[PDB]
Amino acid sequence: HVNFYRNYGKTFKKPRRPYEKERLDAELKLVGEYGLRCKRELWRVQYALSRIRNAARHLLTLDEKNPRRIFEGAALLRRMNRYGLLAEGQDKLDYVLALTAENFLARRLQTLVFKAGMAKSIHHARVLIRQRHIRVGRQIVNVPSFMVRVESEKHIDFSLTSPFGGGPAGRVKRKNQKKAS
Amino acid sequence: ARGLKKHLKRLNAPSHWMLDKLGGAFAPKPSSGPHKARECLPLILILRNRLKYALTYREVQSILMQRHIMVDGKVRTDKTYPAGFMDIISIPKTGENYRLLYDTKGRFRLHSVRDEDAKFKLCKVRSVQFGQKGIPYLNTYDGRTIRYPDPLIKANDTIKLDLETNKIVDFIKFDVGNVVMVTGGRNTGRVGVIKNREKHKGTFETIHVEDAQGHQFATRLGNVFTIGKGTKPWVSLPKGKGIKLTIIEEQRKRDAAAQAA
RNA sequence: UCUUAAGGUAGCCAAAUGCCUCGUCAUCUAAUUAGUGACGCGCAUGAAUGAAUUAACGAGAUUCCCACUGUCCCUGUCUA
RNA sequence: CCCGUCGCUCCUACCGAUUGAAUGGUCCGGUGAAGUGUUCGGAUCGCGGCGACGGACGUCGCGAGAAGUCCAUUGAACCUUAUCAUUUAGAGGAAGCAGAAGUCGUAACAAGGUUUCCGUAGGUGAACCUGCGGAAGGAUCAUUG
RNA sequence: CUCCGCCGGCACCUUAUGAGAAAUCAAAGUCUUUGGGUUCCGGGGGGAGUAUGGUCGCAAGGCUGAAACUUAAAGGAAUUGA
RNA sequence: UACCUGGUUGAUCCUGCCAGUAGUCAUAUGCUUGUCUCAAAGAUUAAGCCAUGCAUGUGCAAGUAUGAACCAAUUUGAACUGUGAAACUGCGAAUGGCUCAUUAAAUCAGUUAUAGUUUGUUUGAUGGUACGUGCUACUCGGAUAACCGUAGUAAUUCUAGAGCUAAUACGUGCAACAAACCCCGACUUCUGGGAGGGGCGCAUUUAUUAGAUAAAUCCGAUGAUUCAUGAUAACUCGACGGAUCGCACGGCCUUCGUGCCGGCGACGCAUCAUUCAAAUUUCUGCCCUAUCAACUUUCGAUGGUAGGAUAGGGGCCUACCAUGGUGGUGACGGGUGACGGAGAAUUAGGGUUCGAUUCCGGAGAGGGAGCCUGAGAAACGGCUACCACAUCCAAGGAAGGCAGCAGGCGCGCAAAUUACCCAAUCCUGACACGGGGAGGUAGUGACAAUAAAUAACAAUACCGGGCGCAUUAGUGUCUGGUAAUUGGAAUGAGUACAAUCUAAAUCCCUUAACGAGGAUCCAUUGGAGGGCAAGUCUGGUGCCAGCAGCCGCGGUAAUUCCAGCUCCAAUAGCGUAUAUUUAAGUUGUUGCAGUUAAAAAGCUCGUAGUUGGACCUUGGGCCGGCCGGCAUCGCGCUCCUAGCCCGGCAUCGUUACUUUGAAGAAAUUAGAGUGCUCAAAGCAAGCCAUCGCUCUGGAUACAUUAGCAUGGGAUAACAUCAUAGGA
Ligand SMILES: [Mg+2]
Ligand SMILES: [Mg+2]
Ligand SMILES: [Mg+2]
Ligand SMILES: [Mg+2]
Ligand SMILES: [Mg+2]
Ligand SMILES: [Mg+2]
Ligand SMILES: [Mg+2]
Ligand SMILES: [Mg+2]
Ligand SMILES: [Mg+2]
Ligand SMILES: [Mg+2]
Ligand SMILES: [Mg+2]
Ligand SMILES: [Mg+2]
Ligand SMILES: [Mg+2]
Ligand SMILES: [Mg+2]
Ligand SMILES: [Mg+2]
Ligand SMILES: [Mg+2]
Ligand SMILES: [Mg+2]
Ligand SMILES: [Mg+2]
Ligand SMILES: [Mg+2]
Ligand SMILES: [Mg+2]
Ligand SMILES: [Mg+2]
Ligand SMILES: [Mg+2]
Ligand SMILES: [Mg+2]
Ligand SMILES: [Mg+2]
Ligand SMILES: [Mg+2]
Ligand SMILES: [Mg+2]
Ligand SMILES: [Mg+2]
Ligand SMILES: [Mg+2]
Ligand SMILES: [Mg+2]
Ligand SMILES: [Mg+2]
Ligand SMILES: [Mg+2]
Ligand SMILES: [Mg+2]
Ligand SMILES: [Mg+2]
Ligand SMILES: [Mg+2]
Ligand SMILES: [Mg+2]
Ligand SMILES: [Mg+2]
Ligand SMILES: [Mg+2]
Ligand SMILES: [Mg+2]
Ligand SMILES: [Mg+2]
Ligand SMILES: [Mg+2]
Repeated sequence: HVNFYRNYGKTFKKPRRPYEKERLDAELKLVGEYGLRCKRELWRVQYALSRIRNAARHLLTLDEKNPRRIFEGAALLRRMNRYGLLAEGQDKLDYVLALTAENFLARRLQTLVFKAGMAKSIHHARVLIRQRHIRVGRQIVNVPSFMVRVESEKHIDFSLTSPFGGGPAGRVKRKNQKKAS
Repeated sequence: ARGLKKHLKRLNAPSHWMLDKLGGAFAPKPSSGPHKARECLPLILILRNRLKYALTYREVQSILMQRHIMVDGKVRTDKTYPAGFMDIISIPKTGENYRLLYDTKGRFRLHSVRDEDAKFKLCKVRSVQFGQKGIPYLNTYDGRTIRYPDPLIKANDTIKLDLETNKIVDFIKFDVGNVVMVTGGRNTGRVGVIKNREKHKGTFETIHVEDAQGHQFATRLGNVFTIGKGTKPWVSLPKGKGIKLTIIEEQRKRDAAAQAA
């Protein structure tokens, strides 16, 4: 029976010590300050960070001039630079270890909407994402964890169908208009 | 089990067939033929997966039963035919010739050739020995048997065969310093010049080859294949002139192709 | 508490020693006053009157199982 | 604070006559289906030689060929004994634990009122006592006073 | 017999700069800066050095030796009090 | 994320466990559930039992057609013209699929070997004499199914008989030289012969012979062979060496006669090679158990010889002989709720546990045993027999095998539709058309995994902290909220025209019109003493009911029970149970401990085992910018690699260790590229004027142990120049 063969895995991990004031309030800091749906999203971010830091740690373990070191060091660095998650003049493969979950949370599309305006709130940013109000190049995106690359960051803009930036007015508009008319 | 296995499952398929994983349960199961059937490509993989002239099993069946697809001088309507190394696949309606060679990363390309270097093929010999009534004959890794061999053509050597006279026209003596290209393992695809050959009693003979630009490697005898005498090949090499390039180098090629446009 | 010189110790048992007695329980059997194994306030067990076991042996006593059979159902016939 | 016997309730396991019992296997032997191979066998069925005979007959040409049968070989399957293993019954005997608001003591912890204890032997309702040797985990790191 | 020095003994007195839960130890040190070699041996307290099996013994017994079940402590060193 | 926290005490420092904490592609269950993507699902218990239906059949121009049909329809000569259903023949049914019962050096993995073997087929090459006294081929047989007809039986793809008719079924039987050579051999002349004529394909077996050397006219392979192969003498009651079938016609008369003829195929016989493979087979490697120390051997155990059998090696078996084989380096035996592996969970490292299951290998089809056909089977969707089970019987008989798909019973903590489909992936057949419960699609599916809704924004307000003076005020900025307050915006859940999807529907993706007032388009799970986050709230109960993983709470003021408010952690998920990983430096090789907490044997000897003192030149240099080559006080090389007399050449102690190389199945994992919208994923896809095509990718790593190969000789074992039997 094929389609048994389609792989799939887990994306987060529940924390080791469930009830800690320090971690609990730090995670509430982050979840409220980025307006997230729950702490699953945050835990995905530590999982991705854990993955990349394991890779970077293993790369730093080796020595330079080692072709394995150079190759996926450069691959990891160009991945980071495509996500703009490192700044210019900062490609050293240690500033990958330096970065923290705030960096990933800052690239999510909600945050980018908030920082480009067009939301008037970060929770308003999330909802605008999920009501098909925003495209990237031409395709309307509704996943608030979209992880925009800088080559797409410049022209993140409304859809051509959303009432705010595109075409016809919404259903509340048209009910009010038709009962006025 | 209790007989020959007549189904082949896609994951069990050779890794150089490139074929995907959710594409189905089964793979073409290349029929018994003239080439080693783990080192081969079915003509269904030649048609549907590489050239895309069809889109289904049945459309490839239409292709082959039209009698167009002609291999090695004679049409082969089998849809699991084990076409392999320097088999020439011709199509009269497209007037288009192909020859099957390894590319440097261990897989099979269909290199176009014109008619003059499609009138003939080139293959290595397995062994030359006598037969009934003392008539000598030689055996090739393409399976072909040739009687009355030239008294100098010996084992492991290479021979050209036209498709009309259907016999030998010339032969490369497998020896030190002639260009080869490995046909199996991790070094397969890479052409190069034999630079040394050491023999150990009772085991595989080791062939040390040097590529056209400095790199050196080793290989077992069953995998190497002389092409031409000296450095010059007697066959049209693919877009990579048999040099396997390190991953860093191939990253630089794509970076340079990006920054050139 | 009376009393003895001492109060039946180790054991052991309805044992060939237990009257009550066909003791009580379990096992054996369709059925057992029999057999074995336990229980012991034992009419009246017991320590070289030797006590308790004990492989081998027994023309020793007792119970059961298998084979075998006119011992029996049930007699018949043959021979000297 | 605390040790043990005894009395009671409950749990768990032990020994235990019962030629105990059940399930499953394994081995030897007895019997042996069936197939394969083999020996004889010859139901019928093929130029239907020849008599130069009137679709017939005997001499018939050899070859096929079934039932049956013989001897091997593989050998299920049943039967008896032996034996292994897993569970399970057992009058009675005797352990451990848990419980409670029990009886008898005072064994141990102070020099615990007989210092404690280890090995071995005997005894006693119970803890325990004593004999011989040892140790301090002693109540003495000490006789030049 | 007095003095001084070597080895090899049995020990002792002072001190941590060490070690240790401490008591204490110049060997129980050179241990999280963890590795000289080697044998035996422990894995909470009971049940228990018990049952069963084996084996040795004249016997007492010795060597080898579980489980079920039960339990939340048992235990070591030192402090204060009684 | 390389981690700890509560409990022995009046308190302290410990050894130490108990409990907590987290995961499980790990099952059950409880509560709950709106959307998308993905997709395990009668393995654990019963390799227990099965109603029903299906799952393997097959047709081209090319083996067989007025037996009976359909379409053409005849100048009434001949066709059966063309379509062919039934049937014969051939081939496949030995694959697929399902399960894990048996099985612990056995299967299996890595690595060999077959010079020790069979292999339908593919692909390629290949093939004289059939009798004629080797002096060029020499003759054509009935019967059989389907059909027609008569029947038994209650009966089944049970079954007898009559009449017909074929072959690529069956059975016969024409043969292409010089005969090259081999042996006989009349006479001639003497022969060393001429020889006149008489005996000789390919396969099978046996036997002889050849299959060639070394420096002063020899010619295949191997690392290794009496090998490949040749010649010979024969030998077989010889399998074989074509009585087959298609179209397209089309050069030219010898008797102008379908005439001399001729190509392209289909099938088929045999041989060799190839391939698909198989079957054996070498080395090393597997869990627990010593309350499993001896096991094997009369009857095969270990070996030898000769044979038999096999396709083939072989005690596989037989006859004879020898007395051997394994073991404290764990045999034999026993357990396994044990198929092996790729791998899964967890992981700082090391590890621990698991692996029925979709990939590979093995084994079974109720339990054993035995065989036909066939290239391939000890087949079970084949047969025969027994045993267990069971069905129909008209009571004689007959049919059996779901651990195939679905479904039913039982067993259980535990597991879905008696659906659709050949369109994809492939397989299969005589085959472009048939078939395919393989396989895909759909329904049930909180197994697991992914994205991710349940509101957002504004001023009003009793208000609530600075900031404009900050006094003395007062209202002010992000809005913080009790606001069912007020307000218009946004949308998908859902409904749904349509289209798209699809083999046909369905889902998804698009989207006409509909689709939010906060009561609803309502989020739950568990907890609120400590650990451990969150009540020194209120009412009830009163050592009861009950809670509580542990410590403990409850004996009338319960922070602990039963309730309400509030709150908390997680959130479409969470609790519970068991097993397992972590914690656990509480299994410790890294990495524990033994005076007193559990633990040094009473003491010594002692074999295996483990461990073993020091010592042997690369000592100093050049040379060119980590190393080549050099020289010094370098046992030689004839031969391949061998200088513009000369670097860097064979054989004449083992191993470990270590470097590099090869071969190493994919899937899994790591990891490169790639905007499935992200993500789990997947292996695609991206750019042309996104107008009759370009550029393509579909990397790379790991892979311990065993094996092969190259460089080193420090470290470590073995063997050993003192009899010189040395060079
Ligand atoms: Mg199979
Ligand atoms: Mg008495
Ligand atoms: Mg009595
Ligand atoms: Mg009697
Ligand atoms: Mg008695
Ligand atoms: Mg008396
Ligand atoms: Mg008396
Ligand atoms: Mg006396
Ligand atoms: Mg007396
Ligand atoms: Mg006292
Ligand atoms: Mg005392
Ligand atoms: Mg005392
Ligand atoms: Mg006394
Ligand atoms: Mg006295
Ligand atoms: Mg004391
Ligand atoms: Mg213990
Ligand atoms: Mg103490
Ligand atoms: Mg750890
Ligand atoms: Mg205590
Ligand atoms: Mg207390
Ligand atoms: Mg625990
Ligand atoms: Mg099982
Ligand atoms: Mg069954
Ligand atoms: Mg032999
Ligand atoms: Mg099993
Ligand atoms: Mg399998
Ligand atoms: Mg089978
Ligand atoms: Mg079978
Ligand atoms: Mg079946
Ligand atoms: Mg089924
Ligand atoms: Mg609640
Ligand atoms: Mg509660
Ligand atoms: Mg409450
Ligand atoms: Mg708290
Ligand atoms: Mg609880
Ligand atoms: Mg609580
Ligand atoms: Mg410890
Ligand atoms: Mg002790
Ligand atoms: Mg001692
Ligand atoms: Mg020794």
